[PDB]
Amino acid sequence: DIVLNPLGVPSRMNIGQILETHLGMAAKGIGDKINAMLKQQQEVAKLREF
Amino acid sequence: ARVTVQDAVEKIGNRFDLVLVAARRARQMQVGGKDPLVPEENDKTTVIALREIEEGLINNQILDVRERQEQQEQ
Amino acid sequence: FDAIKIALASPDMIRSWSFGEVKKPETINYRTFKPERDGLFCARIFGPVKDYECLCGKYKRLKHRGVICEKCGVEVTQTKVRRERMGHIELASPTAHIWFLKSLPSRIGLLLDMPLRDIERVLYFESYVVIEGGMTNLERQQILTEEQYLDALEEFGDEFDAKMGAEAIQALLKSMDLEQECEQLREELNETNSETKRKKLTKRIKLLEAFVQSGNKPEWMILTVLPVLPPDLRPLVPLDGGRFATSDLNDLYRRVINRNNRLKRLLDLAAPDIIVRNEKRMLQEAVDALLDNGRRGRAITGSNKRPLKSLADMIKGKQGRFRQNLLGKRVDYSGRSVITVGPYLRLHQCGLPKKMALELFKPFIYGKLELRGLATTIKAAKKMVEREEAVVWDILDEVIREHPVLLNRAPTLHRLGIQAFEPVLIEGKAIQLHPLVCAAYNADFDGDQMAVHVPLTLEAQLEARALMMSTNNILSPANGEPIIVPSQDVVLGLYYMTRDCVNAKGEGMVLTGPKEAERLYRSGLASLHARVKVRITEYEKDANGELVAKTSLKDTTVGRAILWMIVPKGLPYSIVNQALGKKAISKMLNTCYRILGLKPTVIFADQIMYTGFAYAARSGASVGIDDMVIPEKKHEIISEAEAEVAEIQEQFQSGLVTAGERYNKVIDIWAAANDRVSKAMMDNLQTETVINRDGQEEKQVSFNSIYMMADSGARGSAAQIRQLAGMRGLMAKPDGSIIETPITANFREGLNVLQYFISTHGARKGLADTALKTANSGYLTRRLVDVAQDLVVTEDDCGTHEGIMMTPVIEGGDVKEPLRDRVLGRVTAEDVLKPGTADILVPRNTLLHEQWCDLLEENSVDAVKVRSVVSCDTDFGVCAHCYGRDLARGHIINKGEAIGVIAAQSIGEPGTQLTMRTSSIQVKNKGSIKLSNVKSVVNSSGKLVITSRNTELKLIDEFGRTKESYKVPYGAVLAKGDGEQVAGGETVANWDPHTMPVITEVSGFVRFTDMIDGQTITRQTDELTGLSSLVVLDSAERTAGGKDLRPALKIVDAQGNDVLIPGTDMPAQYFLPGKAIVQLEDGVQISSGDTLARIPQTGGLPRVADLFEARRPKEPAILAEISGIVSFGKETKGKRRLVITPVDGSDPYEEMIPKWRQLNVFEGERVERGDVISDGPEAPHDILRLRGVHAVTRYIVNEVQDVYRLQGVKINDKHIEVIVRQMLRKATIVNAGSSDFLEGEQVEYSRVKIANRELEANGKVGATYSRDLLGITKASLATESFISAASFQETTRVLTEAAVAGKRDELRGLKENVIVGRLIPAGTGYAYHQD
Amino acid sequence: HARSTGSYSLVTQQPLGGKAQFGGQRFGEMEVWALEAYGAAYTLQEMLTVKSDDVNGRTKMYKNIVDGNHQMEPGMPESFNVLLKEIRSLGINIELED
Amino acid sequence: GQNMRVAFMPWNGYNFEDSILVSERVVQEDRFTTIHIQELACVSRDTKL
DNA sequence: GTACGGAAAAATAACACGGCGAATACCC
DNA sequence: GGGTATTCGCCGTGAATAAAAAGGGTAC
RNA sequence: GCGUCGCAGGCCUUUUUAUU
RNA sequence: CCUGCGACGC
Ligand SMILES: [Mg+2]
Ligand SMILES: [Zn+2]
Ligand SMILES: [Zn+2]
Repeated sequence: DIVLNPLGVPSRMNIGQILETHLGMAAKGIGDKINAMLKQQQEVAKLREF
Repeated sequence: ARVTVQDAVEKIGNRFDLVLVAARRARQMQVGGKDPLVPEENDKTTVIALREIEEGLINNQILDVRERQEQQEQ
Repeated sequence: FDAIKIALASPDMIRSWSFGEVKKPETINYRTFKPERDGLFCARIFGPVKDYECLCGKYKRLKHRGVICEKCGVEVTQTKVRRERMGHIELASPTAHIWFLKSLPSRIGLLLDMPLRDIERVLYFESYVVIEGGMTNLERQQILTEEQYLDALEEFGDEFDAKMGAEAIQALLKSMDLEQECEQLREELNETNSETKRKKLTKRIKLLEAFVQSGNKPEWMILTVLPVLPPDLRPLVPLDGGRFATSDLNDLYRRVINRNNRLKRLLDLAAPDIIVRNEKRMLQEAVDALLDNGRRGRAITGSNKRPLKSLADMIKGKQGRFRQNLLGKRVDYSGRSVITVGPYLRLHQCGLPKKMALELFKPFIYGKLELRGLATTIKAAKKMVEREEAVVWDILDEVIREHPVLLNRAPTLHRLGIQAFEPVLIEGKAIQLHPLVCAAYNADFDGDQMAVHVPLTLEAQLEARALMMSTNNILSPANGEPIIVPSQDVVLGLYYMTRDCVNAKGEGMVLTGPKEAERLYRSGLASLHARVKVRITEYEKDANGELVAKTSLKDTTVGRAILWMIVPKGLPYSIVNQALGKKAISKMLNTCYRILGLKPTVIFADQIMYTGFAYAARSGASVGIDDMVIPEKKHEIISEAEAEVAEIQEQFQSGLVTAGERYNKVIDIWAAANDRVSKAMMDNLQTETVINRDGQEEKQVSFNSIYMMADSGARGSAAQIRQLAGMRGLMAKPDGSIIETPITANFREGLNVLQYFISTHGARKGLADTALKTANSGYLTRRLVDVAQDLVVTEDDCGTHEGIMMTPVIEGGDVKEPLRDRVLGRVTAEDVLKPGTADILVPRNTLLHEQWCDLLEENSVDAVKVRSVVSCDTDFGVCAHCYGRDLARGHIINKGEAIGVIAAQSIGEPGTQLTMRTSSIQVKNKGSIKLSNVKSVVNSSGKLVITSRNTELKLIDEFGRTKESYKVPYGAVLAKGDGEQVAGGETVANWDPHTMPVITEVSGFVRFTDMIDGQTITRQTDELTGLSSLVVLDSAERTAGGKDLRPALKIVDAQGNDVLIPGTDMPAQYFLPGKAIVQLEDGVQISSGDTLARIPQTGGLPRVADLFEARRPKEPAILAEISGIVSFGKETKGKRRLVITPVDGSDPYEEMIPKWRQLNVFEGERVERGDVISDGPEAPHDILRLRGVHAVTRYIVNEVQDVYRLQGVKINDKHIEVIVRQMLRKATIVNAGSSDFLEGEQVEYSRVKIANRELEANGKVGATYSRDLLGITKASLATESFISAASFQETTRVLTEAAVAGKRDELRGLKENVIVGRLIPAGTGYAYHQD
Repeated sequence: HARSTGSYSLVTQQPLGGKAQFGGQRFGEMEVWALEAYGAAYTLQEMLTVKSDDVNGRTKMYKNIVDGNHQMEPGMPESFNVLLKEIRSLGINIELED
Repeated sequence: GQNMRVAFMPWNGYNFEDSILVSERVVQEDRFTTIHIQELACVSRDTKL
């Protein structure tokens, strides 16, 4: 959706945006796994243990 | 089009009288309606005057003797 | 028109200005909008309220023009005459003007020779004054009290006259002859020996001559008739509710008119004196509040608790008529929008929105629609534009193709902030800016806005195309460096493309050209970093203009061959075969502009930006958590550092070292640990590669994105990588000290709360410094512009021989600028001779380009005398030979360029990068020393001592030039002589600090003369067995019986006779100053060099602001004004007496020195004019009045460049010399012979030069002058032009002096032509003024 | 924001300020210094007289641009006349001599 | 605010100094559309005549 | 609800630096 | 009592623009 | 291609926020 | 005096 420039990361020292990027990618991966489990007909026990 | 004007600066002495000579040449085409020497290609009188400076067909002495011949004609 | 003339206004002139008299205080009715009969808003005085209609009626027509009605008497004319007609107020009592009374120095107090307090008591009805008492005890001007007037009345009833108020001041100013008083003041000035009395007498004589030469009268200061403002300049605006709100000037005029009417009504009824005195006092206070509210007393406030605006508040200040309505105005045909980036644009064009271009080009589209015939009526063309039809966009595209626009940012620090571009019609509401001009504009794309402007005339379009085009401004006029340097993305793409690795796809194949390299890269058969063999065809123009081609097989990569298609023919291949960083591309563009020219350089920069933006996207560089690696040896270095801190703390706990040494050792070991961490991190980040060529590993340069972005110079430096990967290190405090506990973590791992709270101090300090520097920077830039606005190049060669000597500056550590960076682009004053033979190497009037610099650098030349701006003999301007080059083009400076404005904009621009918050020498290399200005004597041990005050220690290498320069004190010894050389790295000079010894020149018997115990010397026994010495008592706390008893050590021989010094006939005695501890008792044979007596002891932007203002330091270094022998005198319990006795002439000199300051000068020495007495910062006035103009010029230039060199700022020396020349423009007359000048007045330098030249041409004697130095504020006010002095600062006193002097002000400059609105004498306006 | 022509003030005949009043941009002192640093004398004279102050000058300039002529008359700014009338009201005689 | 898929790479100089490249699907989904409400008054006062 | 606009309480308020001129105190 | 010569007041100065409110006469 | 009639507008000071 | 609006004459 958005293409940013990595040139401002060594000069302006804000490394927390890259950690927020990685953590949001992991959170979206967990959310897409939950959505892929909910899109197909799955039971309650496997979803609960996941 | 005229991106750089270095060939116009190389003809006359400095860059300040270039503006006055090109303005005196450009006012003859828009107000007086005089036909230019260089064939125009979708250009205004500023670019035509700068090209006439660049080709060497227009300077201060040429405009002076042309105004003198116009005063002697009429 | 001609020059501007300002003088005093007679009451007849005020009555001639007026058209009527205002008598009622009311302005206008509240229920009816019609004006009053006779008021501040009138119809029969100032003019009608509507166009060609009267007030009563029946004359609202056009045939009746200028007629006078019989009902109300209103002239039927236009409404435009209402903003120019004035009125007058006939005051019943005279009033004093507050400008000629309260503005120091007082014009009434200096003319009447009276203090200001007595005139304030007389004017405000608090004291009496006698006027022409006659044959009485009272004099002509005496200050009487309330009771003394009654005593003088009851004692001398007849032949007496005493008045109180402004009538007494008017009678004193009226009954006074100027010529007789001026002649009496001259005859009193001839019999004058005092200093300050002479100053006051010359000031009063100059004021009297100013009143005599001007046509004004001294009694015109007392106001009799008071003029008013036109009503359109102070209107009554309507409100929505219906109530008409009043202004400040209308309220003050209403108050003055009401008080004058009350005074007239009270004077009609014959009131006693007590009430009418208070009424006249209230009228005086009302007039003073109307003229200047705030000077005398308290400023009156109405309904807002704020001081009201007077007639003087609209002229001075930031909201005055000069700085808000004349120097800076709001213009038409302009816009403003947020800027964006356009990658597809060229260097000469920009992206303009259609919605802004349709509005900014309305009458051009109207004229084209009326010419084409699509709209005959202008309303039809307006409706066609407002409807936005199809042909309207075609007309707009037709009228925009070759019509430039002026793009401008909000902070305009220099001339590159307003550049011209060609508009490209884009869709949107943002302006597309070229990426290459962002370095010149200093504007990124995080929310910045820029303003656009549209030229209309042909001259303005030609000035935008020829002078203000972005393709014409590629070199900065401050230093000559380019401004089209590539930014981070372009250098990142050109760094990634031009690299190599030891093993890739397609390595080791022979290529026939760059087209095959591009084909193999775009086909996917060869990598971008692969060592191949490409057959290139490079051209070289080493012949007479023509280009020669050659063909050979090069060992290069694939990406460099692709970039070789961008490089033109004239450039060689050795500039592209390496890894392109940032300075490599900068010197590539420099070489292209140097060899080829200007026209291919624009296309080269555009194609470089295009290929950089194309090849930065194909890489895919990105930051991550794995790119910032952690050194594996960081934890063990932190462990050894903590173990060393624990060992130092355990050593401190036992009591072996102090707290300061413990803190210093902790700071040093933590700095060593931080350096080891940074070294290990840089060693881990350099290679980071184990790649196989065929089967075995091989190290290479890392392809990490952080290292590639930090090594190529795109963004970030080594300190950023140290703070991101290694430890942050030591951090400072707000108090200034350094915390002993550093930050042992980085931004990659988790910081704690304390390490963040420590760094918040430095972050807040940097933010506050950045926020508070900008006002001082803008003030300094404004002062430099207003002090250097009238320096235009007017000639070519004045024919002078003066000039400064250019030498490379040496401080003691290393050199900073060589001779080439200081001599390039300057015309020499004298012929530079060869060091071997006295033949002429280069003529004088030669512009030294790079070839002359290369010819001078090989002949070992250090001193080149060049022509300077301050040493030019051109009246009212400079010439083209004393300035040098243009610093933006290759030719000489043209005739008509404003060199002062570019100098002030070059100095004032990097002010935002400065700061605002507050025993032995060692040589560097091997070379022979050069000892200059040294007087020595050979001792018995073989050393070399110094018997002089100042001594220059310079180092001369084998080439014959000066590389180093040191300074040695008075008492010191040298390890080696002047003949032998230094091997390098050893101590040459060594001396003990905090001591001031005395060294003798002869060796003999020492005797004690005038030394008695108990009075002038104290024999104390120290508790240690080593120290048993004699102390000489100071001459302040001694008794009264020994004031003239001064000790001295006479040196005799063993036979008792007095030996003499070879060269003179004085004894070799050495007196003892106060607090001088001698060694022991006399009776020992000393050597030549012995130790006899023991005498113990803001930088950045405020530094430049104090240097340019010629400010005196807090502790100035006192110098010797006249040469001769130093001698001390009898002190008067305060400052210490000193006197310099010459050798041939008399002694008209006596000065005092404060006794608390340290003086490194003994009793009897030999000093000259220029030597110092104490140690400290010097003042430029003493350097000007003692050494000369060139010495203080070099001092100011070096002191400014030493501040500007610490921050890495490159500013040429001629821009400082412009301000140095503008600082010294006046002169002080010493002996005026056959001239119209006075004795001690200040005139201009060019005026006294013209006067002396005319007196020499007429065969008469000239005048002797002395040049004085003034600051950037004082030189802007002490100018012959009163308009430029009033518009800058202090409008009230400048207008007061121009009124009492009667100054006639010719324009002759830029700022005066800005105010009146005509062509300035610079650029095309200079040629217009010449034609 | 963009503007060719519009409303003017009463005391000083200058364009207004602000987007809501349809005003124009301000050509401050630093822009005047940057224009003086060039050789652009006609552009500064057009910015100071025709585009800002001179009523007759700006009407003749509008009629010349509509007719098709790029020529201006300098004239006299109204703010200088306001300054002369305000200094002259303080009892000081200042006038242009010829 | 909103959270979207992001990438850190140069794209043809369209993220040159601080610029941001936004896709068209962010505009089509209308996830950054804001509503702004103004106020226009009409005061009817009592006056003469 | 029309009409003089001032000065004394106000339970007022209160910057750092620099240059120039006047009151005044040292020194014979 | 003349000539200095430190003190102490006082005035002038302190960057550049866009939006959004609030108030334009209070007393006896 | 202009002129006549009617309507609306041209401000000042202070405070706050934001940007460069 | 200048802008914008509505109307009318030759
Ligand atoms: Mg920004
Ligand atoms: Zn009438
Ligand atoms: Zn010269």
